[PDB]
Amino acid sequence: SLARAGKVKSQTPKVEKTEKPKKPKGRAYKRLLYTRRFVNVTLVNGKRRMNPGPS
Amino acid sequence: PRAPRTYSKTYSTPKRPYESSRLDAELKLAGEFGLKNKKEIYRISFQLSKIRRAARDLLTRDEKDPKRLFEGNALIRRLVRVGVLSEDKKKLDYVLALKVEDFLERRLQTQVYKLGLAKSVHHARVLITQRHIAVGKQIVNIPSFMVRLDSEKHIDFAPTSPFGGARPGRVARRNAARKAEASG
Amino acid sequence: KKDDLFIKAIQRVVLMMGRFVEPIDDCPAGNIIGLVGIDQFLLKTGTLTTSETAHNMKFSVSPVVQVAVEVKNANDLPKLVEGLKRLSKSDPCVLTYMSESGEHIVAGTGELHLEICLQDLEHDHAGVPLKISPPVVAYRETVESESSQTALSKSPNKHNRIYLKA
Amino acid sequence: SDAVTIRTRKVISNPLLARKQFVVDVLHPNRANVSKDELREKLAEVYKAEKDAVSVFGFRTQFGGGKSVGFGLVYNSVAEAKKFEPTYRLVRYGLAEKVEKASRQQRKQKKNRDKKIFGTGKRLAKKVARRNAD
Amino acid sequence: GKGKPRGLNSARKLRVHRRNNRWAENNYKKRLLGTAFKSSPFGGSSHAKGIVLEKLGIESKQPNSAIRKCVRVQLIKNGKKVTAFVPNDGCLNFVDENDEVLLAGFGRKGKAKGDIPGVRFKVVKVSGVSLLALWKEKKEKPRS
RNA sequence: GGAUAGUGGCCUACCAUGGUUUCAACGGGUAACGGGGAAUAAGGGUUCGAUUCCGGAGAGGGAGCCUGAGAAACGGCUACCACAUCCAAGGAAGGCAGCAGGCGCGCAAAUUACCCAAUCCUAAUUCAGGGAGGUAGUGACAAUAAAUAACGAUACAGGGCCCAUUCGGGUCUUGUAAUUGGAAUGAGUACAAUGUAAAUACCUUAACGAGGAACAAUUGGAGGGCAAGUCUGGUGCCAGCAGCC
Repeated sequence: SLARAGKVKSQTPKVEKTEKPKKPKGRAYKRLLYTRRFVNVTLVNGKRRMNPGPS
Repeated sequence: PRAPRTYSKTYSTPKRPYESSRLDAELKLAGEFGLKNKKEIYRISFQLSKIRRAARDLLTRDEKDPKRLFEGNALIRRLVRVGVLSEDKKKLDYVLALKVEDFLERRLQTQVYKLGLAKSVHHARVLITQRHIAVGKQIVNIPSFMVRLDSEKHIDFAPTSPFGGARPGRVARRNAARKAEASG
Repeated sequence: KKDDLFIKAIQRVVLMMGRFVEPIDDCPAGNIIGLVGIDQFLLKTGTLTTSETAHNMKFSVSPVVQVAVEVKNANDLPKLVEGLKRLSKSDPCVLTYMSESGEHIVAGTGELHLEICLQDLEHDHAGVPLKISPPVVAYRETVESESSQTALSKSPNKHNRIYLKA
Repeated sequence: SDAVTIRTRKVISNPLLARKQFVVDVLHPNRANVSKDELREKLAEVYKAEKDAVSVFGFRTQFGGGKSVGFGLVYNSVAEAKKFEPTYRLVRYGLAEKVEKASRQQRKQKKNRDKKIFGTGKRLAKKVARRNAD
Repeated sequence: GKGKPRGLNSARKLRVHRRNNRWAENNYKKRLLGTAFKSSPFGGSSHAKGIVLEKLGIESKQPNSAIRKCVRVQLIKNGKKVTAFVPNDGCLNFVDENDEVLLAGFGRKGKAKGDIPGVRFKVVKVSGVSLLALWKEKKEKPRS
């Protein structure tokens, strides 16, 4: 049946964007990278993880 | 009819742009010295590429050749003029040992920090793009000024800026106007 | 606000003489004239001003007959679309639109419109042979009693039973 | 207006057409720029030629302000300037008047209209006028 | 030794031998024979517009049991029957019928893209409106 | 021997049967004007080169011709061919691959604007003319640089080390804050000046010009190569994803 074009696309729920102030970009983005990756020691446990799931 | 205008790119992307061995060290460099983009730093790699190539085919031949000695003597004069090369090494070997930092700390973005007038590389950018620093007698707007080992004896604050006199400030005057209006 | 405003500059103003158009440098504050170079995109007759605000300035027998047009030649869809668009451009009172059929039904106040657009679509902007179709229709359905007998439904899952009345 | 300190550079004189060519550098702290009207006669009292006989063009402003570099030109006498200086600059100074004219197409339209007509057309004019009359 | 001659005045012998050898390239051959010009339905063109005539329900190969909802499109300059593939979900109704779509390649340079056979080209624009922008609800497709 | 301004089968009357060729002749195709060059890379090399400079061919296809030193000229003509305008029905007027602009065509390509002010050219010639040309308008073809943000003070969490007066201060720090504060210029406004044939563009600079609801930066991916989830909800060989597996 060709009528199922984007069938799941229609069945998907409706979720809207969440309010969030814009992240600084430019040299601030490079600055933001440094302050949370290398000098920061929060995630250095076994592999220097940076997007870990809820454990 | 018109004479074509010559142009040439000053940057070159590496053959492998997708690997974790280099992005981390490159992220450190941008954050440390405060560079907005990273097209500039491949430009620096391009800067090292030309001199290394110019040095590579200069040493391929023997000594005492008239063009080789001129190109060698002319070259080493440039690096000692800008300051990326020390004043006690002119053996045409150290011109091949330059690494990425040596052409990057000479940037005006770091000279003001070395003078203690910025207190940070990012605050230095807040003095550069908003014309609050005059590396010479005239104000400039270019972070990559490539000082020539003589600006430090000539560096001074911008004449039409705070800490250089001749004006109190723009928003400082605006705030004074608001205070005067509120007081009255 | 800009609704249908464009700021194209005047190309040239002329004064037509029985289709023998001659160039004109400038025109007075009156009298009818011919103008070219700024028509380009157009939907209906309007006017033209120069100032920011510049405040400025129905016919008997409405279109009645609707006739569908389908081109005989297969590779004519861009040609047909262009032909109908410039036909609407050249016709100040036509009201053609896609409707349910989607073939850009031709309207007109009388069969003389059909007669003129015959030769129009034959040897004009379209310039292609085509055939006419009976006018499109739109018939609905309804009910007028109270479901004297009950309803039922059937499926592979026979356990689904529905009992409704209309 | 704060320490204009006008100063010339590379001044050379050629009696071929009685002019003195030089490039002038002016530094004007605490001032946006200098207009042409007062810029002309400040060379009059330093060269003793005339207020309006001097001529100045260009003066590109360096980035950041406070300094302008360009070409300046003084003239021996006024009468020389009328038949030496091109008339396209006297209109800027106001010495001469810009000749009123239409765009370049009107001259082209006029030129071909006379081109397609042979002779003065004075004899052809009334002959056509009579022909249209009857 | 080692096959090819190594003579000082033998240049023309292995020059012509080179010419026959590079004749075997896939790149050398169809570049001059004009297969992309005389046999391909694009005529050396990266993109081409066409008119959709009807749709297709071609299946896939093993081990996938699915249909890609392919469509049939006719060119203008060349004029031969050509199959096209709908890129994203829900765009079949936007390429239903009588749409001046534009064809584009798959990146395979003249062979099947994936698990859907009989297809070599895809569509990205419809009547001057791109399919991806409409999929992002950025623009609208004119009905007629 | 003719013709040319010239040598020459360029042509003519006669004589001889010859000239080239596997050292690639001749013929066919060329999405073939050539070169100077461009892209790509240690080197070698491959592809492209209509396109700003030089040398060739064309003004729709040939053919013929005057003037003129210089033309087989078409913004000069003559005849045919296929288009094609005006007819007051006899006739006359034309070849945009010149500058703009239009249609058909195509994945594909801008204004029917201003000026000879510049670089020059032409003529009887300093003065006049030149869609040669320059300027402006559209323009994310390609190139260079570079905004969208920083800095202090409070609440946590830290490193060397001082008292060894208990887990008390932590004096110097580096980050997270439903924390707050001043200074700072730019984009956009432009009084004014320079600019420019007149302007429109750049810089300078009276004055207006952030507190994030603000002056809002996107294109793709997150199994492998290819760095980027064993996070949540929905579909369940269906939709689909996927250049490859």
